[PDB]
Amino acid sequence: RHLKSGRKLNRHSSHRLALYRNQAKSLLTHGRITTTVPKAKELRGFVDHLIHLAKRGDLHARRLVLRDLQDVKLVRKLFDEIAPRYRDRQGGYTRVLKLAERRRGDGAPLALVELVE
Amino acid sequence: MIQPQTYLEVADNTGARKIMCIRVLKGSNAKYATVGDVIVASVKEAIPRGAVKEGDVVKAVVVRTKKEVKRPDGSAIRFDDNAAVIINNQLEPRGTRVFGPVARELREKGFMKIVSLAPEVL
Amino acid sequence: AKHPVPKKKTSKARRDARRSHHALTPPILVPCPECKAMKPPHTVCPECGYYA
Amino acid sequence: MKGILGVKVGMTRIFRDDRAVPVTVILAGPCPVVQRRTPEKDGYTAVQLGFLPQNPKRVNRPLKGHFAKAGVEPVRILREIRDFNPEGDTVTVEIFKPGERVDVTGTSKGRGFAGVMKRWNFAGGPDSHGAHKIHRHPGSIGNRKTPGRVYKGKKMAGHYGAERVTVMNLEVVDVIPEENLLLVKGAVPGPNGGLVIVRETKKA
Amino acid sequence: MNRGALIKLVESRYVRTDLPEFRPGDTVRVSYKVKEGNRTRIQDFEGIVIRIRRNGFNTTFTVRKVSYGVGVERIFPLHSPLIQKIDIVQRGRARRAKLYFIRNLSDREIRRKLRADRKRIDKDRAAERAAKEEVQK
RNA sequence: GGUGAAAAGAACCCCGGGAGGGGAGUGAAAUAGAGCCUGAAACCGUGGGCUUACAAGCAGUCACGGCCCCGCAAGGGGUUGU
RNA sequence: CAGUGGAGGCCCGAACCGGUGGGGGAUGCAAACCCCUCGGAUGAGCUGGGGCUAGGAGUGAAAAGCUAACCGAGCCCGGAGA
RNA sequence: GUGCAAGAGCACUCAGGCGCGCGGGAGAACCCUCGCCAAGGAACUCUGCAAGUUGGCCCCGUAACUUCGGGAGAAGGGGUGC
RNA sequence: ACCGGAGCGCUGUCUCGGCGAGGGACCCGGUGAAAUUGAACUGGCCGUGAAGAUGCGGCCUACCCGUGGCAGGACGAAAAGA
RNA sequence: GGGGAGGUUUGGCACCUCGAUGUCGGCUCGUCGCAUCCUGGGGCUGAAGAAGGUCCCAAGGGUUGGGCUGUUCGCCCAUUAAAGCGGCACGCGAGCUGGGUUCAGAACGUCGUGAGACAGUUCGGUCUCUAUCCGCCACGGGCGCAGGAGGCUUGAGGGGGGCUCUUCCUAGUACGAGAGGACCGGAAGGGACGCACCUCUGGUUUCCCAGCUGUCCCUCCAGGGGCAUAAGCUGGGUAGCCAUGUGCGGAAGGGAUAACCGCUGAAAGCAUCUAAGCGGGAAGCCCGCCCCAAGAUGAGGCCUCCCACGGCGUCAAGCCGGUAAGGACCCGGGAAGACUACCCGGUGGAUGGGCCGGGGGUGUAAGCGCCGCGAGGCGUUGAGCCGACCGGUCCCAAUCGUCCGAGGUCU
Ligand SMILES: [Mg+2]
Ligand SMILES: [Mg+2]
Ligand SMILES: [Mg+2]
Ligand SMILES: [Mg+2]
Ligand SMILES: [Mg+2]
Ligand SMILES: [Mg+2]
Ligand SMILES: [Mg+2]
Ligand SMILES: [Mg+2]
Ligand SMILES: [Mg+2]
Ligand SMILES: [Mg+2]
Ligand SMILES: [Mg+2]
Ligand SMILES: [Mg+2]
Ligand SMILES: [Mg+2]
Ligand SMILES: [Mg+2]
Ligand SMILES: [Mg+2]
Ligand SMILES: [Mg+2]
Ligand SMILES: [Mg+2]
Ligand SMILES: [Mg+2]
Ligand SMILES: [Mg+2]
Ligand SMILES: [Mg+2]
Ligand SMILES: [Mg+2]
Ligand SMILES: [Mg+2]
Ligand SMILES: [Mg+2]
Ligand SMILES: [Mg+2]
Ligand SMILES: [Mg+2]
Ligand SMILES: [Mg+2]
Ligand SMILES: [Mg+2]
Ligand SMILES: [Mg+2]
Ligand SMILES: [Mg+2]
Ligand SMILES: [Mg+2]
Ligand SMILES: [Mg+2]
Ligand SMILES: [Mg+2]
Ligand SMILES: [Mg+2]
Ligand SMILES: [Mg+2]
Ligand SMILES: [Mg+2]
Ligand SMILES: [Mg+2]
Ligand SMILES: [Mg+2]
Ligand SMILES: [Mg+2]
Ligand SMILES: [Mg+2]
Ligand SMILES: [Mg+2]
Ligand SMILES: [Mg+2]
Ligand SMILES: [Mg+2]
Ligand SMILES: [Mg+2]
Ligand SMILES: [Mg+2]
Ligand SMILES: [Mg+2]
Ligand SMILES: [Mg+2]
Ligand SMILES: [Mg+2]
Ligand SMILES: [Mg+2]
Ligand SMILES: [Mg+2]
Ligand SMILES: [Mg+2]
Ligand SMILES: [Mg+2]
Ligand SMILES: [Mg+2]
Ligand SMILES: [Mg+2]
Ligand SMILES: [Mg+2]
Ligand SMILES: [Mg+2]
Ligand SMILES: [Mg+2]
Ligand SMILES: [Mg+2]
Ligand SMILES: [Mg+2]
Ligand SMILES: [Mg+2]
Ligand SMILES: [Mg+2]
Ligand SMILES: [Mg+2]
Ligand SMILES: [Mg+2]
Ligand SMILES: [Mg+2]
Ligand SMILES: [Mg+2]
Ligand SMILES: [Mg+2]
Ligand SMILES: [Mg+2]
Ligand SMILES: [Mg+2]
Ligand SMILES: [Mg+2]
Ligand SMILES: [Mg+2]
Ligand SMILES: [Mg+2]
Ligand SMILES: [Mg+2]
Ligand SMILES: [Mg+2]
Ligand SMILES: [Mg+2]
Ligand SMILES: [Mg+2]
Ligand SMILES: [Mg+2]
Ligand SMILES: [Mg+2]
Ligand SMILES: [Mg+2]
Ligand SMILES: [Mg+2]
Ligand SMILES: [Mg+2]
Ligand SMILES: [Mg+2]
Ligand SMILES: [Mg+2]
Ligand SMILES: [Mg+2]
Ligand SMILES: [Mg+2]
Ligand SMILES: [Mg+2]
Ligand SMILES: [Mg+2]
Ligand SMILES: [Mg+2]
Ligand SMILES: [Mg+2]
Ligand SMILES: [Mg+2]
Ligand SMILES: [Mg+2]
Ligand SMILES: [Mg+2]
Ligand SMILES: [Mg+2]
Ligand SMILES: [Mg+2]
Ligand SMILES: [Mg+2]
Ligand SMILES: [Mg+2]
Ligand SMILES: [Mg+2]
Ligand SMILES: [Mg+2]
Ligand SMILES: [Mg+2]
Ligand SMILES: [Mg+2]
Ligand SMILES: [Mg+2]
Ligand SMILES: [Mg+2]
Ligand SMILES: [Mg+2]
Ligand SMILES: [Mg+2]
Ligand SMILES: [Mg+2]
Ligand SMILES: [Mg+2]
Ligand SMILES: [Mg+2]
Ligand SMILES: [Mg+2]
Ligand SMILES: [Mg+2]
Ligand SMILES: [Mg+2]
Ligand SMILES: [Mg+2]
Ligand SMILES: [Mg+2]
Ligand SMILES: [Mg+2]
Ligand SMILES: [Mg+2]
Repeated sequence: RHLKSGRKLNRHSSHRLALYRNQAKSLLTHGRITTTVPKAKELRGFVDHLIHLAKRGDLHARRLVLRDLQDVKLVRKLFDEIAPRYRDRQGGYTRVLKLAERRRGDGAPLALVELVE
Repeated sequence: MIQPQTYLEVADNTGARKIMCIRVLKGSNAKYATVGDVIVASVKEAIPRGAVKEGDVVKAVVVRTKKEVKRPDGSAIRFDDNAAVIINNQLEPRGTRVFGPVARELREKGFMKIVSLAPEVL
Repeated sequence: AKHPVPKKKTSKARRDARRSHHALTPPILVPCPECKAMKPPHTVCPECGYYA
Repeated sequence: MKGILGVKVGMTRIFRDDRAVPVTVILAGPCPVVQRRTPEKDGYTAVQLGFLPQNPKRVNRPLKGHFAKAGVEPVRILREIRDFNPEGDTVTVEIFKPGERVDVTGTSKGRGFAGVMKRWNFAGGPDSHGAHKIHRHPGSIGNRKTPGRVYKGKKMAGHYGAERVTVMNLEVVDVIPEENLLLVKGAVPGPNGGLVIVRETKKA
Repeated sequence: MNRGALIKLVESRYVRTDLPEFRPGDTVRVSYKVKEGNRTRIQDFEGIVIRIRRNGFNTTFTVRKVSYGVGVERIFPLHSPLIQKIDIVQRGRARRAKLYFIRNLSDREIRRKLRADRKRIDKDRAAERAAKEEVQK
């Protein structure tokens, strides 16, 4: 209802955003991250924009991406190592595949987020 | 949309300064009255020795409203206050020389008098 | 403990009946390309990994 | 008894002589008649127009043996338009001259489990003075020992909208035979991209 | 069909292209086709544009002036067969898209708030009086 | 409150992290295996027989009929369609 | 008159004391709570510790209020199987 | 600690300490706590209940009445940043 | 923070509702209550009956089982009517 | 003076209910009756016309907003077509309310020596999260429908809707001394209500964009983050959802009738609408329009697609298997949605996510340069950022696969 819109959320906004943010910091720091499918299917398109944003170079975009990740060094790494690999590729900088094991005694389904390669 | 407890600015010189609506004289229960609609009102304040006294129950006609009027031509008009001109029971304006704009709607409703005196029909 | 309450002990019958839609259905498994292993489709499943 | 299938494409307004007109645009692609229903074989008379162009692949059905049985490039949908038998092999906007009045059928947007307030424009409680847990409630639903039951049809909340809605008698404005468009008086059910069917009214 | 919107846009030939760009927060005189008794004058209307409301076709705008000590706003369809021609008549430093805020200031403070867009003025009197000569020879 | 005559209180192997079990073993008996004699009823379950998705109900009773079961048959038992 | 002075069951307002209005809670977080609001806040003030007063009795700025979560006469055991 | 006229107030924050011992999804009605709303502006209603408006400091200014202290923060205004 | 009447300001109190946020409700995994309960195979109407019927009569209707919802009945629960 | 109907008043009786059937008024939601307030149809009129009066027929729909009182009721204001009356436990407190009344506090009048008392007043005064069955709203699972399957449908039976005013032409004509002022037929514009809808207008739009305060941080400046809600505040806002906004609806028409008006016509030479027979005649009845609908077990119809036996039962019903058409799973999703269901897509693919373009919002980013002691200003610049919409593009993900599904009984 009125869902006639688009894009999900559990947690509240101050929190929801912080979530995405941290989930990226991790993904960029760890290249691979396990997390619940929804949590993931969402975080997916968040990094893409930050990857594609690093595919550019101007400090505007550095500073821009600096907004969501707060760690200079990790953005350094974002622009210096991570972005290159993704030239000539347009979108899809990221993958998620669902794992077959559920979390225990909360029975959450899981899945995999991956810096695509 | 003018309605029952609403105050209207008085647009003529009948010596009334404000009437509040009292009843709108569309059908047997119209929810609101707009430009070119005649309502019953009560004079809530009235210039010293006018024709009309505070407390006089009167007929008047909505010449300007604060809620925009749509025109079939697809445009709209809105004024910074609500205003009416007190008119006769037979429907002629009780004052003379009304002032401040007015809606063309007034014309098509049979109120030429007022629009004639109107210093600018918008 | 209050306002609305059950008017009669529901019966073994009536009870078990409501229960009729309770039974679960078994998982959906499929063999993988890799092992003879069994997977929920569209998953990955350990001891088998994956390509690409 | 004209009729053609279409899709609510969208709406805007356009200017006639010298006033704005709220119009909704139906695209009513050339509907291939696909069967006809006689008073003899069927017992009633009408005509089965198809609509969207279909992949001969997904038509793997026994559906092929219908389109085939009338040599019609497979469509996506096809509804009958009762009591109206045309000619040629397809019906097109051309059945409609501007100024003809039509009834468009559509499928109302779906509001899901609806409040009695939204479903019936019910009053509901007072935002203020009294209680606070009946704000949007229907309130009383009955009497006492007699009847001692609720009437069928009682307005109550629940799944509302997303249903067959016919809005009678809109005016056809300029029909664009070119791009297959059909212009109307706006008030036509369902969302954009929905199947709809237009017909001659009942004015006289 | 995947056109969807392109088809709405086709529905538009009613597009007019003669009227000039005008930013909100600067005065315009719009000459409007008016039905008087049963004739057609062209009532003018000259105020600050308060709100352009983009939607391509059926984008619209409003202008607000004080007719006889009373304020007035008029809403205009930007492509109305009823606008004769819209005479621009002053360019202003808006600093903000929708600017109804001016409603409760209405006076001189408006003036101190809506300076003249010197930039865009320079643009016009330039490439206008400057394209006058390119027409001649 | 109550294993058993006696602790003979179940070595040892097997599945399990354990619990608990399956074998092996003791005992006259282990559904006497350790809050363990006997072990009723409510109550929960597994298997089987008859039965039930156009039907109206203090749930039974009377009749006929079908099915299943015990008996060679005459008979009886279970079920329940009308 | 000005200065100085720094009174007050004085004013505004936290702590602290309290419970005005509304909402919430009503098998509650809670056998009296929560939120917003509100009253006092140098006084007839609030408060720790040590003491004394009790059942037709005490205590009571007085409501028959309080006297160990129900007080127009406490709780317990007894007369009592009134 | 910093800021706000002041402060044990308020916002953020050291030190220190916590995320309140069920989670995961979805994004219906309805309930709770909260935000905003065209025109109107008490017509609501037992009652403006509730919400809202107002709000600190600085200057201007301030009525009946009075027990001469009051009424007074009357009212109504203007200023406030860099 | 007494109770009544009036006005100004302001407002979702109302005309007359709409959208949005979150905590529940809903769905999946863990844990898992309660009052109540003659037994139940528990429909509508008009009768009737201890004078207000799912349970008598007559007629009408009605495939089996649930889930989210609403409160008209079960003279619903509660308390051996104040 | 007389006879009745009703069961809305005041009562009488004391029959169920004192191991409890919560009371007045309001709100919310109504639904029935007709003894009709309006609108429709008519008879008489002391009916010229217009307006009325009285009676008949007719529930289809409608039946306003305020002032005062807890009030119902009533008076009053302003309207209206009209502001109908009753039933439903004086309908409705496991729906709200709690102003009224009948707990404890307090006071006045009053009675009583008194304690206290008073259908006398007056101020205060705890209204209980969880629905088992029936009923109701909505939504599924099962099986059924004598072959299986895909699609399209008939409409038995239900349901929704049903109001009404004003001005104009007819015509200032009929009627009337005048004042007044029609039938009939036609047009236009409204009120309220209903269903859809977002183009417009107007809302919201919780992070789409901007600005601003305090503070704490990154990194000193710049620049930026957290927090000040569960958005810190403010200005503004797409899609979606919406009304204040937009469209449409009430019919027309056919049929049968009510009161009533008649044609012909006896009985009863005439007379009569009637007893045989026939015509007209209502906003009402049946149709018609809209929606549901074959569990219509009385399970309908059409078009189409798939099709014998491979082994036991001696005729007979079956039983077990791999299959057919076809279907299901699982997945990507959806103006579809509580769940389920529904619908689309699943690499032969644009379904979602990105990326791109557009639409749209904000309103000139940063950095650098330039002017100014400075706060700032100006240029680069309609820049920068940029959800949802209209598209595009296989970059990512819908991988791969599994299961089920007839072999069609008898005259
Ligand atoms: Mg989407
Ligand atoms: Mg003039
Ligand atoms: Mg003039
Ligand atoms: Mg002049
Ligand atoms: Mg059982
Ligand atoms: Mg398909
Ligand atoms: Mg309301
Ligand atoms: Mg309450
Ligand atoms: Mg409650
Ligand atoms: Mg009944
Ligand atoms: Mg726009
Ligand atoms: Mg031992
Ligand atoms: Mg062992
Ligand atoms: Mg050994
Ligand atoms: Mg361990
Ligand atoms: Mg052990
Ligand atoms: Mg033995
Ligand atoms: Mg034994
Ligand atoms: Mg043991
Ligand atoms: Mg034991
Ligand atoms: Mg036993
Ligand atoms: Mg057997
Ligand atoms: Mg049967
Ligand atoms: Mg047997
Ligand atoms: Mg002092
Ligand atoms: Mg003091
Ligand atoms: Mg004080
Ligand atoms: Mg203290
Ligand atoms: Mg106290
Ligand atoms: Mg109190
Ligand atoms: Mg409660
Ligand atoms: Mg002391
Ligand atoms: Mg005592
Ligand atoms: Mg005791
Ligand atoms: Mg004795
Ligand atoms: Mg906890
Ligand atoms: Mg605002
Ligand atoms: Mg408002
Ligand atoms: Mg406003
Ligand atoms: Mg406003
Ligand atoms: Mg009102
Ligand atoms: Mg009152
Ligand atoms: Mg208040
Ligand atoms: Mg304020
Ligand atoms: Mg005062
Ligand atoms: Mg400062
Ligand atoms: Mg008793
Ligand atoms: Mg009475
Ligand atoms: Mg007796
Ligand atoms: Mg009882
Ligand atoms: Mg009871
Ligand atoms: Mg009761
Ligand atoms: Mg009572
Ligand atoms: Mg008459
Ligand atoms: Mg007459
Ligand atoms: Mg007459
Ligand atoms: Mg009659
Ligand atoms: Mg009658
Ligand atoms: Mg009726
Ligand atoms: Mg009625
Ligand atoms: Mg009705
Ligand atoms: Mg009142
Ligand atoms: Mg009275
Ligand atoms: Mg009634
Ligand atoms: Mg009652
Ligand atoms: Mg009740
Ligand atoms: Mg009540
Ligand atoms: Mg009371
Ligand atoms: Mg109260
Ligand atoms: Mg009172
Ligand atoms: Mg009292
Ligand atoms: Mg009392
Ligand atoms: Mg008495
Ligand atoms: Mg009182
Ligand atoms: Mg009080
Ligand atoms: Mg109550
Ligand atoms: Mg209360
Ligand atoms: Mg609750
Ligand atoms: Mg009806
Ligand atoms: Mg009709
Ligand atoms: Mg004339
Ligand atoms: Mg005359
Ligand atoms: Mg809009
Ligand atoms: Mg706005
Ligand atoms: Mg929007
Ligand atoms: Mg932002
Ligand atoms: Mg800095
Ligand atoms: Mg800089
Ligand atoms: Mg931080
Ligand atoms: Mg922090
Ligand atoms: Mg904002
Ligand atoms: Mg509306
Ligand atoms: Mg004769
Ligand atoms: Mg005759
Ligand atoms: Mg039947
Ligand atoms: Mg074959
Ligand atoms: Mg063969
Ligand atoms: Mg195959
Ligand atoms: Mg196949
Ligand atoms: Mg499928
Ligand atoms: Mg395929
Ligand atoms: Mg391809
Ligand atoms: Mg795409
Ligand atoms: Mg610039
Ligand atoms: Mg600049
Ligand atoms: Mg810049
Ligand atoms: Mg440089
Ligand atoms: Mg831009
Ligand atoms: Mg860009
Ligand atoms: Mg490509
Ligand atoms: Mg392609
Ligand atoms: Mg099989």
